[PDB]
Amino acid sequence: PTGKLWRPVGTSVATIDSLAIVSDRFGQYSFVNEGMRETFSKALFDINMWQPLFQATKTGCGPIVLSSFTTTTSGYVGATAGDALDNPVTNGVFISTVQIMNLQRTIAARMRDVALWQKHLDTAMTMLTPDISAGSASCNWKSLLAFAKDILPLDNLCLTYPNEFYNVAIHRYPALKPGNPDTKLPDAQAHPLGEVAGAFNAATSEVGSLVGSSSTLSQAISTMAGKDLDLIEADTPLPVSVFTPSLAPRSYRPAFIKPEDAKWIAEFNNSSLIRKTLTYSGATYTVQLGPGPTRVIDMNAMIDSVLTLDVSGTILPYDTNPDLSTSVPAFVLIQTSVPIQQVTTAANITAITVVSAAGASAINLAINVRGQPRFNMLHLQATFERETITGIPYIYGLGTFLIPSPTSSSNFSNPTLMDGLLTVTPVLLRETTYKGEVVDAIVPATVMANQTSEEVASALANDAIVLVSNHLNKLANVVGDAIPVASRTDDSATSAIVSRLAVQHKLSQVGQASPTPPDYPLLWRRAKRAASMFVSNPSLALQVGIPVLTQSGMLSALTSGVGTALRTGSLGKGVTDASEKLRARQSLTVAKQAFFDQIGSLWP
Amino acid sequence: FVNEGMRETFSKALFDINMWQPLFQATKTGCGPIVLSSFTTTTSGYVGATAGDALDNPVTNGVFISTVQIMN
Amino acid sequence: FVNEGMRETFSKALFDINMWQPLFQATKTGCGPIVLSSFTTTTSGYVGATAGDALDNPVTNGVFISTVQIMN
Amino acid sequence: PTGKLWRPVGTSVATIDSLAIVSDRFGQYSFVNEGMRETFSKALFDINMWQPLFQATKTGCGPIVLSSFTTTTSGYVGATAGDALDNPVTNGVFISTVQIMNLQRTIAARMRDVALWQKHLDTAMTMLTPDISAGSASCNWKSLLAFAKDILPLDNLCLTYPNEFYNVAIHRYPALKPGNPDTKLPDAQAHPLGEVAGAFNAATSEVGSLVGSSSTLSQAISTMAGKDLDLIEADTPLPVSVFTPSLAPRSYRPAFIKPEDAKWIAEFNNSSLIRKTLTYSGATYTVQLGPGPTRVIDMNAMIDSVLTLDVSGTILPYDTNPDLSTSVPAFVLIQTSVPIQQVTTAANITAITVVSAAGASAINLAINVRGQPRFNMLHLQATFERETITGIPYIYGLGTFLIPSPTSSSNFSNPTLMDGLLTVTPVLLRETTYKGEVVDAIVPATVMANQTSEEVASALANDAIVLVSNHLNKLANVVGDAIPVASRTDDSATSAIVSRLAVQHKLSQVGQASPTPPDYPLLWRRAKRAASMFVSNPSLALQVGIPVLTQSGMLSALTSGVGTALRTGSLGKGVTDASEKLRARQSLTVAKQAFFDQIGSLWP
Amino acid sequence: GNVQTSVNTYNITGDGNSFTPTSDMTSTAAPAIDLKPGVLN
Amino acid sequence: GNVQTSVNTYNITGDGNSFTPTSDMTSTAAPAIDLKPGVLN
Ligand SMILES: *C(=O)CCCCCCCCCCCCC
Ligand SMILES: *C(=O)CCCCCCCCCCCCC
Repeated sequence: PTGKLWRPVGTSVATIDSLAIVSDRFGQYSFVNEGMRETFSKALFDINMWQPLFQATKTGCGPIVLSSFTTTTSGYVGATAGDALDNPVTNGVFISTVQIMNLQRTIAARMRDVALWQKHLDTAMTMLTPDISAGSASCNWKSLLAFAKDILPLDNLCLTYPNEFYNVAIHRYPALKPGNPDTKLPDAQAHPLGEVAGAFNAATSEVGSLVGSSSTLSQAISTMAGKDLDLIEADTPLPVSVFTPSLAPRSYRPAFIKPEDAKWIAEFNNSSLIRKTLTYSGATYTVQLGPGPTRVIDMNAMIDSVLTLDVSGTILPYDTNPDLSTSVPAFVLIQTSVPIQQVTTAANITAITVVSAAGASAINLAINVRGQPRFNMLHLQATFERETITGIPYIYGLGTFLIPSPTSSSNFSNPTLMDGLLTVTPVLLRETTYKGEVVDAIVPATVMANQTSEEVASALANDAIVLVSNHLNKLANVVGDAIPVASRTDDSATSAIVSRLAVQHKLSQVGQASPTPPDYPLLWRRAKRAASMFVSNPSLALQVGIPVLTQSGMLSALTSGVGTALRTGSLGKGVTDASEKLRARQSLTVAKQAFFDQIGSLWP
Repeated sequence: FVNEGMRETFSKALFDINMWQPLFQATKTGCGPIVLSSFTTTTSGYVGATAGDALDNPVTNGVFISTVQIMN
Repeated sequence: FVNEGMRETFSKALFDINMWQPLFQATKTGCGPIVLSSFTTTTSGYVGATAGDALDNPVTNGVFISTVQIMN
Repeated sequence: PTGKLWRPVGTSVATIDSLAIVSDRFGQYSFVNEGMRETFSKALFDINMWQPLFQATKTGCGPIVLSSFTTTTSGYVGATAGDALDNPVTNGVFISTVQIMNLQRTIAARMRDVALWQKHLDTAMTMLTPDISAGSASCNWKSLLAFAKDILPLDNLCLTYPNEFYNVAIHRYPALKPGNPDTKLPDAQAHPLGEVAGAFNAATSEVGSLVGSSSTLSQAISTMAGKDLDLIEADTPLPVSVFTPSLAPRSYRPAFIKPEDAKWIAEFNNSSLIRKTLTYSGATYTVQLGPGPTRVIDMNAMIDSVLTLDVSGTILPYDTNPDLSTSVPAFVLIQTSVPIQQVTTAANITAITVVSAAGASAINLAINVRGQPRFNMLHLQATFERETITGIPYIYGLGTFLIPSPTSSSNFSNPTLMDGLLTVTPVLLRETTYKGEVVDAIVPATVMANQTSEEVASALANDAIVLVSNHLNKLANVVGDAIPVASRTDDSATSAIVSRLAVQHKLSQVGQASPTPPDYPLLWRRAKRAASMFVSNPSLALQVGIPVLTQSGMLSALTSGVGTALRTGSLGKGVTDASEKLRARQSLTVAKQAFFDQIGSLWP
Repeated sequence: GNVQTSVNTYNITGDGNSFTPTSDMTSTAAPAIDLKPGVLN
Repeated sequence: GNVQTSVNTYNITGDGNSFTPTSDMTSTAAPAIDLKPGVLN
């Protein structure tokens, strides 16, 4: 049973309506199921432990028995009259609301009390590493004590109550074994209150540490089910939400990104220059679109973000072409009639809006750093919005210069300030971008081995690629973490892949002389580096031309392997290299024993 | 076998559903409160992981849930 | 009052739903087969449209469906 | 109960599983509920009637009692073990499958038998209108008979069995009253087997006809709930499906439709001519875009349809400008760089595809019809598809001419064949079009009083307007039909509106001298023509500038009135003008009595 | 088509099933149930 | 907020209700139910 206890308000006959939460002057009795007593007992148990320090310091008020907050009522206990009717409990143990209040504020008040002392006991305990993980190692007690008698700073609490803290301590450190009163010798065994827990944390030499290897697994299992690593290369529309894209604002360096390497950025590849004009704040400036191609951020295929083009440390040659100086650098949109990459001359450019200029010309924004005047780090920045560009077939964001007077000097300059580190930040997660279009769902499998070397590094913050990369990256840490894809152990991961290579290379051999019986020693090893190359750089699985990894099978395969692989690790997964791991722990205890030996001499 | 703690879960899961009782009736979905005592039974025998070790767990009228039930 | 023919409809309607019994269990929705005899009653009195004419229809243990039921 | 009968297969105790459809050597007994016996009895009853003709002609096989196909089993009868458990029926009457087969093929075999005779009886019966609808009117039997003894063609069956058909007849026509054997006189009352039914169909002088007025109502009620007339001016997105658009291919006459009168059709309003070229089937032709504006079907905002531009009977002046002749007329798409209505000269037109040319020049397609050579009716025709125009910001469908050699003669011609009757047929109902955009849902209330006089007649086949017109049109026939919106009876329809005008004109009077107390005699009459103008031309309610009808209240109001109005008509709704209607029926019976009077003399 | 077993009295992939239309029994559930005001009561 | 009456023991617009957070009882149902392999069994 569970929930609050109910009782037949109509008396005797208890039906699915003659019940009612048995409330009263104390609040409502909620049932205390077996396991929920484990907690409140485990919590109180950790407080009772500090008994010797509560009396010493006259705080506290006696040991806290959980049997002081409960009661022994009886009735039907459920979550609702209907279902509570199927849990007739007699003399169960319930805790009334007003009690659920004290057991709370008591464990809270006492928790402070101890939390404090417990902190002093520690700066003194750990102040001599009472924990080794291979074999033993003593340190003659006299010295030890006479030593901490020093180190411990005058405001601890282990100097005001030595054997009032010691008695608390003995129950937390199975290192300190108190000398028995009637034989005046230790005990071999150490009996700290955490008897079992402390036994099951020792780094057992057979397998690393059960508490470790156990969690590193349940931890990975969490992720595997959580983010949705499963279904990682699913071939079908998936809401961007399914990718929980967060804290995702990637930055670049356009005016370098080739147009074909990333759809969201077209260029004005035209013969001559395209000097246009525009009255901005009265003054008339001339946008240039200089000698080179001047790659500009396209506006369509640009998920309403927060574009913030930073222009700093980048050269600013106002020294040579004086034409450049005087011009306030500024991010400006450019609506063109004919599609760009077909826009020849000025009459082609519909209009030009200065979405964000920089007050003060190019001769105050400068700063000489050895001849080559740089740009005082400043951030121009628009706030592009999907629909502010409705209808408008062609429009481009360009972080240019806005020259107040074009001249012969700036005839080979080309004032694109795009060489600066632009940082787009998708401000509306629901919508992603792929191959130049804005969508609401991705098709994972499509984005695999479909980008090129740099059609990946040039991805646009929160676009399929960047999403089908953030995803693999989780799955990449589950294998990297739990599975042993980094040793000659032909693990579950590199194993799922090997079975694909076989089934694959086996049918490609079917029909024709079949002169080559499948290899296997070579297949195991080829798939080992395939699974390994993945854990290594999760990204690669997106680039066209990557051995194994990019065939449709793998990944879809890998994950579902790694999947079941985590759901069976056992507990002693740590047996892997638990030999050198062990031998390394003995190595430490031998060096730490060496320490105790000095504590033992210096302070005799 | 449905050991003590494993009933805590299925009860804690069903408990969180029963809570929504007033909305199940309102919208004619659901089908009454889900008691975990509708999926189990009261068989008795030896319960272990293998004949060898199951021999040391004679349980009488324990509460087990059959496979087809562990399905519902 | 639920005259003979008006039971034909509500039965014909429920009949077309009971049919889907195997799919209701499979998918844990539904809540058992819907018998029309769960919404009615067996009252008895005079049943008409107005005191005057209801006086000429003494029905004993007829099958009537109460408003709140005609709702479910 | 209903369904097949089940019985406890496990015996005695019948639980929700110890049941099983009681099948066997005869099939499965399905229960025959009270009403379902009414049908099979009503069907057999109509066959037994023809008893005298079955014996006469040695066919048949005795009267068909429905009690010959059933049985008296007993068990639980439901649709499934679970629910059949709540219908314990004892000695119910079930019909086994193999029986449900005969009662079927018997009623079918016999039905043919009678269907035939029953047809002969008729050509003779109705061959003297035995049905009047006001007062009576006889026709001395001798004459009548001695008359039909003539007319009836030699292959009837009423001449081979006179009083073998007569006996069947007497039961279908309460007009023929047989003379009683032991008083040798009629009976006043006529006792045809359809005693009641025939009584309740007579046009009762108090109210037209119960059978009529009753149905004309249930009929309207069907529609009202069906199509979804309710919710007719709902203000919120509605799937086009909710409008069941079918059999919907509207035709026009572009090159006339103003661009602003219908978004799906832009025009090349440019100064000079825009002669372009294109190699079509080797030969090089020149698309013209002549002197005038040349309105062309825009491609975007064009729901992938089946455009079929017919060019017939329309002038073809190859007589004057010889330039026109020789050019094969053809529907051609035109992708322009700069948006049309901004496309000045040839270099602007990206490309031109001849989506469908007409084989043979303009001098074989002609046909002289009094000087002015016309176009031999022929249909050019593309099959535009939403996505075949993906990306392509500007593209237009144009049914032009394709001149093989532009000349001075065709300098004021302008070869747009759009003056022809184009017929677009939406080939993909799911997607509609509104104000130039393609959507999947309409917002009804939005399309009311939002189109102009012709922003309606220029609507594009299966576009919101055409959908929010097909809808009102149903609701327009429900009122036109059921409700009396065509008499001074201030009906439920014109009444729902009057209450809106009041509540409306009443608050517009609130605040300020309120010198005008609402009228009402003038409001009733104004709303009467408002509801009337609607029934009249349902469309109007879309045009901006229509009195009353176009205020947001009405319609949303009207329908919900007309709604409840139909759900209460009573049965005697026909009482409306049931006076002149009656007086007109007596008028007919007086003229029909006049007929019987001649049948009575000529053939004595 | 994976075997079920009891949920429903028939397996789909069950032994000797048989798709076979007969002009005689035109398959039909219950769509035209009458509910209009006068007719439902 | 239209009156209901019995469906549920409390009316929303009912007499003397009271929204009033208390730092003391942080509202919470049951989200973290443990089901992982080792822990569920
Ligand atoms: C297992 O599910 C394999 C697929 C066989 C049946 C799937 C559905 C197609 C056949 C329908 C049978 C029920 C009525 C169509
Ligand atoms: C009637 O429904 C009027 C609206 C008042 C309550 C509607 C929902 C908003 C308040 C929620 C109460 C339940 C938990 C939020």
